[PDB]
Amino acid sequence: SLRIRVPATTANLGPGFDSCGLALTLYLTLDIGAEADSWYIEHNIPHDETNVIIETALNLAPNLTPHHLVMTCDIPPARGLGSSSAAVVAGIELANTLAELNLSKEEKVRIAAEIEGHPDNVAPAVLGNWVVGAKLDGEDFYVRHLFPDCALIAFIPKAELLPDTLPFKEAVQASSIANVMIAAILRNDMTLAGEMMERDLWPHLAQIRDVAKNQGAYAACLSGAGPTVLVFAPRNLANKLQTSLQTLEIDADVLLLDVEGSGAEVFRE
Amino acid sequence: SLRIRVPATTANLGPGFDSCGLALTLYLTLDIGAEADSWYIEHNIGGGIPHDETNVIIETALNLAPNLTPHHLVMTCDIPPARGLGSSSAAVVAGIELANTLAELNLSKEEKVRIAAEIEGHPDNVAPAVLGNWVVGAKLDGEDFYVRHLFPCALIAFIPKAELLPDTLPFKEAVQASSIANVMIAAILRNDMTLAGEMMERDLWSQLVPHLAQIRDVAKNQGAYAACLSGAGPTVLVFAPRNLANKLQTSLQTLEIDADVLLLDVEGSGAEVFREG
Amino acid sequence: SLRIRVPATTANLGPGFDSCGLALTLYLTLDIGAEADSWYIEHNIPHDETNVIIETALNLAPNLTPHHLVMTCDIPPARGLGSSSAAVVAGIELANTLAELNLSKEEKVRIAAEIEGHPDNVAPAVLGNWVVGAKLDGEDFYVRHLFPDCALIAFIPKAELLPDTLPFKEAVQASSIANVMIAAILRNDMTLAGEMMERDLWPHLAQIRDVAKNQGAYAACLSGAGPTVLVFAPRNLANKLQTSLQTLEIDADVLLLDVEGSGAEVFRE
Amino acid sequence: SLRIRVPATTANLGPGFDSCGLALTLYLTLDIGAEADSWYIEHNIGGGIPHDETNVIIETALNLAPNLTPHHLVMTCDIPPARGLGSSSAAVVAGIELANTLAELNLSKEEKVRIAAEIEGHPDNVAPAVLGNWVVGAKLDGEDFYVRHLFPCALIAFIPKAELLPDTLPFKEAVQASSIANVMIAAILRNDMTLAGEMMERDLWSQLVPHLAQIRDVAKNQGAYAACLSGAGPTVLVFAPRNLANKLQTSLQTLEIDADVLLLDVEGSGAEVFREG
Repeated sequence: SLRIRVPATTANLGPGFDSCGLALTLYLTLDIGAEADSWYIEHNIPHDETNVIIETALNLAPNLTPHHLVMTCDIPPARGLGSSSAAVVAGIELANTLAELNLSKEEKVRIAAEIEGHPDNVAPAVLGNWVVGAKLDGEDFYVRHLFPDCALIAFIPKAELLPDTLPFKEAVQASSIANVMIAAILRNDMTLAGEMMERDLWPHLAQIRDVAKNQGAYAACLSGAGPTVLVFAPRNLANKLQTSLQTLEIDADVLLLDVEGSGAEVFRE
Repeated sequence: SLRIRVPATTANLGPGFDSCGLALTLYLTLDIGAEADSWYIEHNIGGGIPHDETNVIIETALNLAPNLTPHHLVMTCDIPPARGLGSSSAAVVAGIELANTLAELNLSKEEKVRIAAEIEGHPDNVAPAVLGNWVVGAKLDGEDFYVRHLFPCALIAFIPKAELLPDTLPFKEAVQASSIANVMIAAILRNDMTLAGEMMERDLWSQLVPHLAQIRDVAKNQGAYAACLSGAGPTVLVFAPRNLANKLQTSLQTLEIDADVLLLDVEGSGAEVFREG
Repeated sequence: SLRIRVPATTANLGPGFDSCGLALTLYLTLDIGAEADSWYIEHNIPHDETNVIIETALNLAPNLTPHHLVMTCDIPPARGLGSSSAAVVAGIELANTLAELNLSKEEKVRIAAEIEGHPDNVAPAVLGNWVVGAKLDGEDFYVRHLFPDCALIAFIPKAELLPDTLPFKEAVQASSIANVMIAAILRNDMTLAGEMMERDLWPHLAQIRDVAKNQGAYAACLSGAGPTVLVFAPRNLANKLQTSLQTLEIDADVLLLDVEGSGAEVFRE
Repeated sequence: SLRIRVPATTANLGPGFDSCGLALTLYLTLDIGAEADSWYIEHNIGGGIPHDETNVIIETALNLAPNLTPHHLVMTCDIPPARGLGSSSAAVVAGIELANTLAELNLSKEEKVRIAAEIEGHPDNVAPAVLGNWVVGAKLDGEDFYVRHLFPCALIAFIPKAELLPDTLPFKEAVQASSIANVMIAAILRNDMTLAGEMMERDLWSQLVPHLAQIRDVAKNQGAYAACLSGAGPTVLVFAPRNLANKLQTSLQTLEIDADVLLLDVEGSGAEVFREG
């Protein structure tokens, strides 16, 4: 059967607020069954046409023949890991395929960003790897790059229970930190990048940072708006940082992740 | 004799305000002479550029090394003062190199940048003046962080005469201006100078301004990337593929704008201290 | 209908002989029709099961239900632009899809390289963009990178009508030129890279070089084993180099090409 | 006083034969004294390292500047001679810097590399000694081409005592060895030091060799990238993530191999000439 797989994404990377996004090896995967009188989705969030994926697909191609689907998703909802981004992207993939739109990837990002308000999760979800973006009156501009080899450790706690202006000088400083972070990543200088990443001028964070940084992690920052914390580290520290973070006795899932090099895929299994 | 050479720089590259800057092939050259009763600099730069201890170079030098023995010096400088090409910042860097050499401070490049940025209040002329090439920087009360990258490009400078004479930003505006500089930096590193040039032309954060659209039209219609004010102005820089440099100079010279049209390259080397006959 | 698109590739890039390959915006595209008693392919090279695509697919999945297909290919055969590579890759795509193998891309390259003897065309054809490869007793090792933005001009003449050892010192020099070429490309230093590219130590070339280099092209080298010549240039020179090369009155197609960022794709149109 | 400092280098990185090399945090330091009747270098380096005009540094200097006035000099050097860490090449570079400074030749970095490579017969110690960091080079009868990149890494050096004491290749073998260095270079630039380290360990083109497998087993089983001969040997270098440096040193010291186990870093700066008190 036709399958659609879309990865988690972390947006912001600290000072890259609303600009940088990175795709991760955690996935929303769909499995398309036969045609039918109505939309349904077998899963473990609406099971019918009201589901984001379907509303999105129907927005692109209103006349899609309904289908039954099966959905598996190891991206936790409302946790800053691009669940919602991944669902919207899947919906774009659904329609592109069933109605044979043959959309360019540049097109799928434009559509996704417009739906979402912001391009920072959806561009990497479509394109894979690391995407540096901007929305300037009307259009998206983005550049894709290959993130340096490193390990990621996702400290994923439970879902959350719940400025107008900025002084010129502080705005400037915030932009230049993002600037240096980006230049540093592009030099494979993960030490300096990590140090910029933790200076986000725009809970448990200080703890996870103290622990990870003291063993040689590059950085620990909020993924998107949170509450998951992402640790960037040398590979040889991945297992040991996981173990060390698990000791904190906080109620959380501690995962080993990589950068997902490929974006949304449609394939048969 | 002992010589100190420091390059011109163009700062505030696109929305890289107080962040991005680029060293250029114009130079402040000092030739250090004999010890003496007091400081003198021989030069013919004109304007109100002093020849004594009040010259920026010397005050900067004495600020790092108060107890220095004075010298006579000879100065060549084809970086026009107050023209947006980092004349002021080259002089500060030159004073740092003077003190560092004559008082044997053995400062690292890192310390020299830190020191020059503290003096100037921003890092984006001084870091490329010390480090060469293209520097992305941040001065964050306390310290300086910077990355040096290779800029891909020739530059055509409209250099006019010296000029005769925002408190707060909406959050969203600041976020957006940041994202444009981010994209500019990322694009440069794909060698996508077309996209970079497009980002570089947005401001978001003088005499040649009313001719900017016209300079753009002409330059970009032949394949130039962008035309921008250099730093705070008033010089305008046109960024262009290297193969286009000569023909772009000639072409822009036909506009008969009141400015010298000069061809500059990216200068890869920062400030140097060396012996030459 | 399900479509498969696979790009042209240039291998060698001079001193990167048997190691570097780059995907280009010229394509072999397949269009899969309904099932049938036998394989057939409508095209403008075998029309039946003997076709490379089909022999390859059947090698992966011997039990594929036969199909009718339509094939469009603007890659010229036997011209050093990876026609044959592209057909083999298409065949891999065919089987992966029809028999639902869900092969990883790493797998498709391994399979393709094994069929071909060498990984230098097939890896970029699968992976897209620029691939630096090696075959070391048993396995492939390759790294993908993003080739610097530039324009390509393919001087494509007609099909061709038709050492054991190397002194230590010359071998070393050849490797170090490739080394410097690669380091240069990775610094976005296309001037130095082009100058290394033209020093390949392992007809019409000298002419095309004199013409292209004298206007500011980075380089002109044989694509694969030839006879097409590829010119690498600043973008603003693309149109004018095309026009200038067309004046040579040689019997050739002069094309404007880009680096294809994406590898083989399977999609509906 | 006038000082010249030049770093150690490890060349022949993987199959980057006569091509790839890397500057390291060990130094040859010269302190230049008064003009004199003849050359003398004060030092306690041992071996047959001369103190007069026959010392490599001085012969190199006189070869660029025959008419130089002699000086007395003081030499500190913690790069062990003939140990595969570019002792010889640091001395040649130091002589170039001496002549360039005392005869005011004002040679560019490019010319200094060209000159040092011509003297040594290969560029892969001397280019990183001049340029710093990691240099990929080619010496192609006539000229030199090189690219400087940032190496990602700490190094653990097994430095033993000085050692007590192919004409042609099958085409296919040469092509393959080239492809391995190509991959090594490409992998380094993805920050994939695991893959790089794997390529770096293949030869294709002394005293510590029989312990190499053992050093590998131990180092790589804790997360090191690779263990290789440095240049022609005899020192062995272990390449490892920086966070592992200290614990790797300690760990490798338990093998009780007859060699000093030293911790080195990548040195970013090439040869420097500077004043210090």
